[PDB]
Amino acid sequence: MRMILRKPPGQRTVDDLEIIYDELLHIKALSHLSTTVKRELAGVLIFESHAKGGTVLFNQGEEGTSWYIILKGSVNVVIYGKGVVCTLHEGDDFGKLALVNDAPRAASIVLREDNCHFLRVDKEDFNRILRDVEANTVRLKEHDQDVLVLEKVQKYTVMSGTPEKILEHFLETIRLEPSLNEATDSVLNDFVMMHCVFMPNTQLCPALVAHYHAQPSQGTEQERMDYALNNKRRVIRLVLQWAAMYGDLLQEDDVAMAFLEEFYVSVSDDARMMAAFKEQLPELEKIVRQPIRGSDEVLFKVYCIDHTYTTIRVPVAASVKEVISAVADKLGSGEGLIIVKMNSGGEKVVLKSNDVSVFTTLTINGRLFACPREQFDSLTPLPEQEGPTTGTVGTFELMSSKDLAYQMTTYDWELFNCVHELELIYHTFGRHNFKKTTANLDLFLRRFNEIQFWVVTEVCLCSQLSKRVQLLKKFIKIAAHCKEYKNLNSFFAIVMGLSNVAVSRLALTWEKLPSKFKKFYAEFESLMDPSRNHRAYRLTAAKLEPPLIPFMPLLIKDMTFTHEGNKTFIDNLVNFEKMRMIANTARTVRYYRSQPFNHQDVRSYVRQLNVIDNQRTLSQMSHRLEP
Amino acid sequence: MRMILRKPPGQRTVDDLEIIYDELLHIKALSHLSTTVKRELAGVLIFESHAKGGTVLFNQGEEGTSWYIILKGSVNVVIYGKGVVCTLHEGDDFGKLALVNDAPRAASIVLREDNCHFLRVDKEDFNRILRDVEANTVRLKEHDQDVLVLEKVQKYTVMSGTPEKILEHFLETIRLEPSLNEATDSVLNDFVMMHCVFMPNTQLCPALVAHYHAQPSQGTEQERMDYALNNKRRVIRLVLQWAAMYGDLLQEDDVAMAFLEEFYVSVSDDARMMAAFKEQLPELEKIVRQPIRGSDEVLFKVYCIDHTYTTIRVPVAASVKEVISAVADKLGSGEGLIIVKMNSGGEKVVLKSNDVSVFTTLTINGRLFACPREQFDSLTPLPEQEGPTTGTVGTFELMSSKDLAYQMTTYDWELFNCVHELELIYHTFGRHNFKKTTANLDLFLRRFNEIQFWVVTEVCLCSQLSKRVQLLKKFIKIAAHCKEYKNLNSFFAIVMGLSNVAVSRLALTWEKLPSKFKKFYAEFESLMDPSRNHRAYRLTAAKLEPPLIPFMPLLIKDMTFTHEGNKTFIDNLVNFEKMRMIANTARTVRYYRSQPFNHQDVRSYVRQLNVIDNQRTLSQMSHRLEP
Amino acid sequence: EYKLVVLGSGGVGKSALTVQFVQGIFVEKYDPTIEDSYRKQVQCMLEILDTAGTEQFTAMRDLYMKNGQGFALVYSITAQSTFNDLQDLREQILRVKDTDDVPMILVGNKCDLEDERVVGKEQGQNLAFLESSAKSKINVNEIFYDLVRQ
Amino acid sequence: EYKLVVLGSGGVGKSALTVQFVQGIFVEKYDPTIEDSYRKQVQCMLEILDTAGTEQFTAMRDLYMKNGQGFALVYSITAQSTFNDLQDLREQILRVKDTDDVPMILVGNKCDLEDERVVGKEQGQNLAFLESSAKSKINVNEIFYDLVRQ
Ligand SMILES: Nc1ncnc2c1ncn2[C@@H]1O[C@@H]2CO[P@](O)(=S)O[C@H]2[C@H]1O
Ligand SMILES: Nc1ncnc2c1ncn2[C@@H]1O[C@@H]2CO[P@](O)(=S)O[C@H]2[C@H]1O
Ligand SMILES: Nc1ncnc2c1ncn2[C@@H]1O[C@@H]2CO[P@](O)(=S)O[C@H]2[C@H]1O
Ligand SMILES: Nc1ncnc2c1ncn2[C@@H]1O[C@@H]2CO[P@](O)(=S)O[C@H]2[C@H]1O
Repeated sequence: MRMILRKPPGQRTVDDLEIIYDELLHIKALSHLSTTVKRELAGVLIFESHAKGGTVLFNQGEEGTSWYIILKGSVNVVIYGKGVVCTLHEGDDFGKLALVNDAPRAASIVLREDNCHFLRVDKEDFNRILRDVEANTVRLKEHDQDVLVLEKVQKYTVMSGTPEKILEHFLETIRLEPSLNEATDSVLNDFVMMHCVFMPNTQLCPALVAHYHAQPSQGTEQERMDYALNNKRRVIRLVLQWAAMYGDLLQEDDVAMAFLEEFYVSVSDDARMMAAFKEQLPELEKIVRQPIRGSDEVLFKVYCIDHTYTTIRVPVAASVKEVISAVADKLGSGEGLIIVKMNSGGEKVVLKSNDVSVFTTLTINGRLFACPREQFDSLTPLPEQEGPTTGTVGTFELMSSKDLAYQMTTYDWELFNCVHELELIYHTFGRHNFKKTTANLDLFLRRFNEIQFWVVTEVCLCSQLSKRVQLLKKFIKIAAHCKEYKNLNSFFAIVMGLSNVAVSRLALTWEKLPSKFKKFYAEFESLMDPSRNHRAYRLTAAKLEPPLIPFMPLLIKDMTFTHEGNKTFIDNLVNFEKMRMIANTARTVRYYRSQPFNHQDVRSYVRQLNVIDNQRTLSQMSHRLEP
Repeated sequence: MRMILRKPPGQRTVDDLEIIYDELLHIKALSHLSTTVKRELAGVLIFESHAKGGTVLFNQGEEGTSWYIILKGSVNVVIYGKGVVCTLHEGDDFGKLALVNDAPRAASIVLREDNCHFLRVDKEDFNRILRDVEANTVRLKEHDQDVLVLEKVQKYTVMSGTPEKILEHFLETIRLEPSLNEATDSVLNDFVMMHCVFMPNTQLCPALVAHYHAQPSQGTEQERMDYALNNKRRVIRLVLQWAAMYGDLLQEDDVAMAFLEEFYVSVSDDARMMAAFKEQLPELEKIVRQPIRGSDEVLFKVYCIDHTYTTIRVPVAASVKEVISAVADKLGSGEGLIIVKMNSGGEKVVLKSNDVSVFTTLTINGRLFACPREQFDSLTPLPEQEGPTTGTVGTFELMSSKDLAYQMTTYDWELFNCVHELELIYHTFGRHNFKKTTANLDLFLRRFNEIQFWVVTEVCLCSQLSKRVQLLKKFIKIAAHCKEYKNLNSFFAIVMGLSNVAVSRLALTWEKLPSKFKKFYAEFESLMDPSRNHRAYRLTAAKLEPPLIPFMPLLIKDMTFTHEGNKTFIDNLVNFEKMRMIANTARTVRYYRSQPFNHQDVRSYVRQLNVIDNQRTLSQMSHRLEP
Repeated sequence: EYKLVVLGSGGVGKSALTVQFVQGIFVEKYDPTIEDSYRKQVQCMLEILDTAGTEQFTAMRDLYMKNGQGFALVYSITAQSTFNDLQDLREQILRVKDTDDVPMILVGNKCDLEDERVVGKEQGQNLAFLESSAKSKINVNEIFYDLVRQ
Repeated sequence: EYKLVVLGSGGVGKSALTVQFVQGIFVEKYDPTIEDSYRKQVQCMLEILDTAGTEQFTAMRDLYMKNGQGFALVYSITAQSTFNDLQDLREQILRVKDTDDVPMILVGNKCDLEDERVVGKEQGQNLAFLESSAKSKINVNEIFYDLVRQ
């Protein structure tokens, strides 16, 4: 029987095969496989015996050439820097992951006892017989806990794991061959982008240093030297991707800046002494509207109930507690201030001490008040919040629809390119969790409302019915030119301004509009149909090519529901399936911005809008234009 | 936790779900399922407890509404007429087969001990979550042996089993609803056709009587009455299909005739007393060239070395031993006769005592000799075996190509319709295993050679080169008309006669043939290309519609390789996958014959061919026509 | 074809209610980017138009009010402010589609956590009423059932 | 593209050799009705044209002889008769394609069962030679390897 199972596959007789198959039926690791599959395996499965404990089946770093089932005895799973991470016993199988992913072995397998017996299936046989059938989740284990869960979604991809095991996984599977540059970077991108949620720099940077200096615990001197050299090239590659993701954001992180400076010293010393890193060392040497930074300082007015104010000077990323303390420095108080945002319509929100970088989250005409709690209900808005009382039609009427739309789109591109991809993550998971600003995202989001309220403001301040018909016409044209420049954000902002209750009320104005522009507008409006998850908008944006500005409210909605719809941790493990979903949404933005976009009076106008954002005021004005 | 698992699916909270999932990971029956699948099951799996041993989960015959996993305790699998067939323990699952096949439960499940706990998944949930993922072979067991193995090939179909368990399976799953007549019959057909190989009538008939009289061991009086009534309707249905498959062949089987006569008495008595079987009873009452039968008697000449002969009178299905004994009766001998077939070319084959119905397996001009073994090498053929020495061109030249082909096809249809489907099975698995004749198949197969040698004979007996060109032409036309009548068998027979070495030799005749008919023939010849498993022939026959006569040598080849390529038994179980493969080939024939096919001198000629089948003789004749 | 709208301030539990109704949290991954993300068959096909995440874009809620046939006004019974935020949304509904009556329900979400409770059943009752919990899956389906009935 | 032909009397083991080479008995089910039933890649694509089952149809063997480029003449070393049946097939090969030389091998099949043996290695050797076993899978691939070499 062992004789039979020792015979080369091609030397097994029909009755050998039959006898083998009947025995395969008593093996629990094959129990979920079909009859068809098990008779194929009868001709291909190898019996392997080894006498001595401490015998090595395979080593970490090697190519995956076999899948094994333990028949008798036990084995240690051994990992450089951790020793024996677990032990497998009679009935367990191992070695499938490397085979299927065409990845290096992530562990050595060492016989734990004398006289162990194995069933082994080699690679080409595994791939023809078992690849889409041996579909068990891969569950890597350390000290009797799951540490990495991978599944077929064709390779096994990471579904969940610990931060450390996920890092170890993404490090090891880096391919250094130049022909694979883009593929390797793509694979690393989810980790490099999303680690801030589950493995912040305080933990990641020491982990990277530890990995950089890792040494194998097995092999000849040359083998050990080569392993550790490629390990270091892999760590360097990851650091390069990590550094590139942050760009200028690294200055906000002292830990990360200190790590990278010291890492550069390590690599240049090692490059010299080991004569290595010829390509990677110069890459690393490089690294060692303009965007607002969290450490930039703001001069900000904070109001009292009597409408006097204090001017504070604090970092953009200051918390509400830091704002309160700065205000108290200047008012010389110990009388329990709260910070309240106040809208032009008198709507008030108390901020939490916890809230960070609140300055850019005010509405268009919002202000910040500091007051004792007893004053909350008596606060009243400032005249400056209430917006203009005279139109600007006389200015922009004399500007071409095309020039306006173009200058709008140019300014919109400066604002959109100022937003770092990481701000989308910080905004979604909550700013206080990172103590980072999303100032650039905040100001770009506010632009949508500014444009929208610009439309409503100018229509509602236009007393003459005739000129008001010409306004409606001109905005419809401005929108059409925005959509032509692929600025879908500012296009929907104008269309939605036109849809505002205060503007749609004006039958005498709409009735009088040439039905050419009535049809243009009715179509724009249908593009906003929320039906079947904004299918009309979705397909529209889908047809377009890279240099485009998407409909930003729907992007924020997508991100919100990705975060709320999905748990960050599953059984105390990072839910990496969620991480990829978030990272995909942010790479959509990267794609929109992957190609560049190709009259000082028009420029100045478009960039200095003054707007009414008090809906009550606008409706009152509307009602007296057309009762 | 039990509380949690007792809560209706829709009442489970997000943390209930998380807690449930972590526990699902400790359950071995779910171990081959994805993470995705197990979190879906977290919201759907029911915990079920029962206190008392002897509690019934479900009964045999009931609809499959749930799949179960045992968490604690054990259950008995109970079958009417067999008691407890096996016991399932902690970690085993059951109930999947009925659920997936939409079939009745084949067993009752009864708690074996006090306080058993189960995880249960109900049908609509099982089908949306687990149907194409819970793909484990179904292995039904009795006294610790597999008895039925079913797999997804979408339902689980029978792959292997014992004869009794296969019968039990096909009986139970009969659907009696008239709208399902054709579907029900189709499902039964493999068993009904192939049982002769694994469950002959000697075993099947008593099994059917036992099943007819089976009574349930559970239920109220009405439930028991209804179960046993439908059981009887199911047995009757199977008997009707079994009886129809045999038709007139039943007369050859005394056991089977006696069974059916007594079964008719049982059913008519029961019909009266139970007021049942109103439709089925009259159907059964009906049942209670012409084909040759195994019990028909032949007058057959058996030759001595001196070319005298004995005429014996024996059944068509007589064995060689019975032939020898009949010859010894008439020659008054005790001198150790052997039976040898002798061909016209002097080629000799000793027959085995075992061989049955050998008369129709002689070559066209073969004879049977009886002799002591010492005479074997000295036997010489009879003048009557050597065939005609003068042509018949003067007769059939005066017959239309169309009339000949039509009369050929008519005779071929009589011969082909004489072949019972079961003869194809007997011929494949070996006649002695059944002691049945394949006389009709034998004579139909010999017709292929007769037509072929007719061509060669007439060409080779035609001395005048000019008339021989006209012969070649006329056969090419006869073939074309055969192929038009969808008689592909006789078409290839003529084409292959024309390809015979003795005919293809005749360059002066072929050279002289109008290139119109040279092209016709070259095309016929390409249709015979063996390339890619006779693709040219295969696709040709595939396009044609029912009333057709296939190329019979390729049908026999297919059957041969199905039998030799595949084991009849796998782990001492019937290999039912092989059974279906054979049965498919025979239903192909049934399909070819499913529609009917739509000049006494031409008729007489076509049906009384005299032929040379001695290839040496034919080549000698050829060489003297054209040196 | 139906179109129900979820309204209320941030941090109330609108998105949780929406996902817990249309699919379920944790039993399945939730992809908000596909044609069927907010559609559920219930015998009626409902789309849930939810303002979670887009509260700062007032044009978004107006667009949904225009398309919405039923309305859920959700507050957190752990928050004062959110309850008081409710009068105005009710009013804005009547303005966008130019009507008199619109089917709607008042929802006191987060009812499971009562050691953090500051609003009472009474206040919401004074103010269709339901005390629900998206996470504890109390009254999730009921919310959207009532609105098809209205 | 190659085309090898298997010849010999019935009960010799031609069909077993053919299946054991192209796929294998019992490891996989054998379907003789598909385009690839007798084709195997070996770097060459072989079709095996086997006379098993059709020995009574002499036109079938002639058709295959016409298309065949290599030839296996198989006997059973448990049978006298089958060995003696071999001279004629060799001769018929030279006649159908009109030639002088054709690549071929002589095969003594069933070599594993020697308590039933009646033909010796010597007789076959006197008569390319191989003593094989289809069931014991001795020399199955070798047979068809030799013929591509010839
Ligand atoms: N094939 C193998 N791979 C890795 N370590 C091995 C091994 N065989 C033996 N060992 C030893 O086992 C030790 C376990 O702890 P380490 O610090 S990883 O160092 C390891 C080696 O010294
Ligand atoms: N924590 C862990 N890390 C790596 N491999 C592990 C592990 N726990 C178990 N293994 C098994 O050890 C095997 C080492 O080679 P692989 O092809 S990566 O497949 C691995 C798993 O089957
Ligand atoms: N649910 C159930 N189905 C079938 N038999 C049952 C049963 N519960 C108890 N039994 C009894 O168990 C007995 C086992 O042997 P039997 O001849 S099948 O008769 C059976 C019944 O008397
Ligand atoms: N010999 C056997 N016959 C029938 N059912 C059996 C069996 N051995 C085990 N079972 C199990 O008992 C269950 C009875 O209901 P099923 O849906 S047919 O599925 C069956 C199998 O899971």
